[PDB]
Amino acid sequence: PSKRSFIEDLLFNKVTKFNGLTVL
Amino acid sequence: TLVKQLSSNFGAISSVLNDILSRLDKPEAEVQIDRLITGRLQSLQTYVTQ
Amino acid sequence: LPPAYTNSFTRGVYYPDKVFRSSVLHSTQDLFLPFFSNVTWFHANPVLPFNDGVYFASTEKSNIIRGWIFGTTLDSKTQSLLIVNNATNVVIKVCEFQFYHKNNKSWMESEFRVYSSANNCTFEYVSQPFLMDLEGKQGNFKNLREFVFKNIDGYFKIYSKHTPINLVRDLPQGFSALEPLVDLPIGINITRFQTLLALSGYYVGYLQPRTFLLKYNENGTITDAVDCALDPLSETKCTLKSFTVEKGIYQTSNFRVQPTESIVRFPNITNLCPFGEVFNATRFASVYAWNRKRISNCVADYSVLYNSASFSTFKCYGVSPTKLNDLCFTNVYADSFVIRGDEVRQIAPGQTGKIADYNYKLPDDFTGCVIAWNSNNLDSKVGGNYNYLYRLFRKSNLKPFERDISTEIYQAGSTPCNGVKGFNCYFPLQPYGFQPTNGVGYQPYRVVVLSFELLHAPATVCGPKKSTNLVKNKCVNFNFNGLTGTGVLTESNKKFLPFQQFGRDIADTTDAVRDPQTLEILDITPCSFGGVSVITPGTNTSNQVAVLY
Amino acid sequence: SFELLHAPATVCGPKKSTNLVKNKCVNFNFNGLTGTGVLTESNKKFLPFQQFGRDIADTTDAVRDPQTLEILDITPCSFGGVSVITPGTNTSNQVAVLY
Ligand SMILES: CC(=O)N[C@@H]1[C@@H](O)[C@H](O)[C@@H](CO)O[C@H]1O
Ligand SMILES: CC(=O)N[C@@H]1[C@@H](O)[C@H](O)[C@@H](CO)O[C@H]1O
Ligand SMILES: CC(=O)N[C@@H]1[C@@H](O)[C@H](O)[C@@H](CO)O[C@H]1O
Ligand SMILES: CC(=O)N[C@@H]1[C@@H](O)[C@H](O)[C@@H](CO)O[C@H]1O
Ligand SMILES: CC(=O)N[C@@H]1[C@@H](O)[C@H](O)[C@@H](CO)O[C@H]1O
Ligand SMILES: CC(=O)N[C@@H]1[C@@H](O)[C@H](O)[C@@H](CO)O[C@H]1O
Ligand SMILES: CC(=O)N[C@@H]1[C@@H](O)[C@H](O)[C@@H](CO)O[C@H]1O
Ligand SMILES: CC(=O)N[C@@H]1[C@@H](O)[C@H](O)[C@@H](CO)O[C@H]1O
Ligand SMILES: CC(=O)N[C@@H]1[C@@H](O)[C@H](O)[C@@H](CO)O[C@H]1O
Ligand SMILES: CC(=O)N[C@@H]1[C@@H](O)[C@H](O)[C@@H](CO)O[C@H]1O
Repeated sequence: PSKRSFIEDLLFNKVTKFNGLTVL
Repeated sequence: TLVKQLSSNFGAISSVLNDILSRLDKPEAEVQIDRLITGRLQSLQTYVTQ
Repeated sequence: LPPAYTNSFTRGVYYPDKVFRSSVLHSTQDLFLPFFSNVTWFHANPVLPFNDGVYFASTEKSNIIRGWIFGTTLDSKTQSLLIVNNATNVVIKVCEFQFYHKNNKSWMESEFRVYSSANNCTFEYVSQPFLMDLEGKQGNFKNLREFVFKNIDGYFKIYSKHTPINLVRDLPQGFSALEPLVDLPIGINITRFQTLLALSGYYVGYLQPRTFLLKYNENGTITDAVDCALDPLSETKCTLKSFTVEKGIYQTSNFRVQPTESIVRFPNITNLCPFGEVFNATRFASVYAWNRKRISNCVADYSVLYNSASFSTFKCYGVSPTKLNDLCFTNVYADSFVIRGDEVRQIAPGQTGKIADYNYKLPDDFTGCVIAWNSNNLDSKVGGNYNYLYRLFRKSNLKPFERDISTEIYQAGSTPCNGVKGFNCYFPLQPYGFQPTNGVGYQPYRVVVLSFELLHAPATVCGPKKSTNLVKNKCVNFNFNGLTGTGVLTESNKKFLPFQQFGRDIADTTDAVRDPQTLEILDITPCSFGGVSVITPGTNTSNQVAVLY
Repeated sequence: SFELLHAPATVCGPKKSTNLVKNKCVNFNFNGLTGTGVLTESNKKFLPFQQFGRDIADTTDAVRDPQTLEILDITPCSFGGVSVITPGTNTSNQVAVLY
């Protein structure tokens, strides 16, 4: 229960402390 | 880049606001602080534009 | 007479200036009565405090409210402001009155029927009455007179409105802005407030620094307002410059955590700086061959030098004369020498002249201080001439902190040979213009130059500042040997090398600091700041909102 | 020590006043308030204490005259812009001008 098919998993695996800066 | 610019020291005696304020009196610090404000504002505007 | 409590709801708004504005929404910061402040009702002569300003309202007539007193503890030692409402006019006087608040006899004389004053002559103002009545019960029943009393800077301002209201033993609903009634440029100190009943009740509230959004109509009058500090919804209305907000989520503010307390840490240095050895040396070197002394591992009291008699000048560069006492330094040098006295300006970090160029030069940045004092005595002895002055270096602009005492020949270009005349031999000048106890430039101004290294290195010189303990695991305002900031101090569990004093991250900002007394390593984590947004269904649906941090 | 406020002047220099012109672009000075524009009857209901008015941009819109206490609107003089219409110099040297 996190899948994301086999090909999708490959895609996610391959691609890869602040002063006023945030991330939403 | 945006973060690194904070240490640039844009013509001021120090890149650290606290070091300016802890050393100089009001009428002197304001000048040094304004130099950093201009530089940091310009750096931030550059970031946003990009 | 007894108190009671209520709520202002909308009351206390007034025109902040003298500018006509119509069909606009204007945001202004001034002293206002918070929309829903707790207003104290009093039965109808108690003396209340006066803060930034006072809101006053009552439905009683002028035969009950005869005026007001504003000032400090009332006596002949201080001026008070007396505002009295008469049948036909208003009389306002400022003076060192002990009393002067009677003019109405009944039974109470213990603190009245006395007229002791000084040289009044201060804003003895007379005009039209502040309290106007209505045609009995042909009005709205009990006219509510609203007043705002401000004391800001050279002014005592009064705003008011009569606006008759429906009968109620409370503050009425609806919006009404007060207009300026009078503006008296009185230099008076007001800390207390008292009404004049000469004995039903009145309301008193207090103004606070607030930003209001004022809605003006086509006729230039204020018809509504929003208090920016009331709630997240009002904040949203104000940031959007609108009295109506559409369904959605808005970014209105920025969350902050305050440290509430500070931490100060220094090494246990019990030694004192050898300043006596420098300023009271009694033996000062010539500028030709100045004496360079170093100070370390001691406490530096600079106040004792700055805040001290017998100095002629004390000029600091890169640091304030009143702040250096709270700073840590490394390797402080004290250059001790004597000059002619008209050369004081020639030893500045950026000036030129025979001293700056040949005898003693400073860096262009030079963080430090140049201190000098008369000391005409002892040095400028009659018949005494002891101040070598370096004039000839062949080159110029010697070097910052370089001492050249080579005494070579200044070949004038006349010939590449040795000799005296036409060779300008002997680099220093022996004609010392001492002019014993006479003229100008007669060798006043013994000079001590304090050069400081404002480095990341362990402090060697600290000021007379007392340390505190550590708090840890809390947002605090810290100072470690001059290293200041705000954040949470925690055990770092980092393997610092034996010589390292602090650490930095990839951004090259302070990540951790070594404590100067325990030598433990603490991480510095910034306190939460996040941001604040407000979730609303829209003001045409409900006034309920949710807030996201 | 001077207070350079928008409030009614309490201290004035030894400067002589002139009459009003109205309905013309003029260079005006009202108690130190200066600018260039056309002064006209505002027909605005100023409150008894107001000295001048401003617009949404928070710029001077109208001024009260210190002697007559009448309210005058201040309308910026025309500035527009000027462009030149040409068929090309390889055709003719006649042009039209648009203001
Ligand atoms: C502005 C304000 O603080 N109002 C509160 C009110 O909400 C509360 O109900 C009452 C005590 O019951 O105390 C007042 O001070
Ligand atoms: C009815 C009334 O109070 N008249 C007052 C008088 O009491 C006061 O002494 C005097 C001071 O100038 O001013 C009058 O207007
Ligand atoms: C008690 C009292 O007010 N004494 C006043 C004093 O305040 C004032 O400063 C001085 C003239 O300068 O004349 C005295 O009579
Ligand atoms: C009773 C009292 O607080 N008096 C102070 C006065 O000492 C101070 O000098 C002045 C400000 O200049 O403010 C007044 O409120
Ligand atoms: C926005 C507004 O309230 N306009 C009214 C106007 O309709 C009325 O005619 C006039 C008095 O004649 O007073 C103005 O304040
Ligand atoms: C560091 C030092 O001792 N400075 C002395 C000062 O203590 C003394 O009070 C003063 C008298 O004029 O002369 C200074 O040189
Ligand atoms: C290494 C170190 O500084 N140890 C300090 C000591 O110098 C100081 O005297 C004492 C309190 O009196 O507290 C110790 O932690
Ligand atoms: C769904 C809804 O309530 N819409 C109202 C509309 O009925 C009202 O006439 C208008 C103001 O004139 O404001 C809108 O928000
Ligand atoms: C209210 C006002 O200022 N009226 C002025 C008057 O002061 C002046 O003396 C006169 C010319 O002499 O012109 C009037 O309009
Ligand atoms: C339509 C027309 O007149 N075109 C002319 C061309 O004949 C001339 O040779 C050239 C300059 O060499 O300039 C062009 O504008």
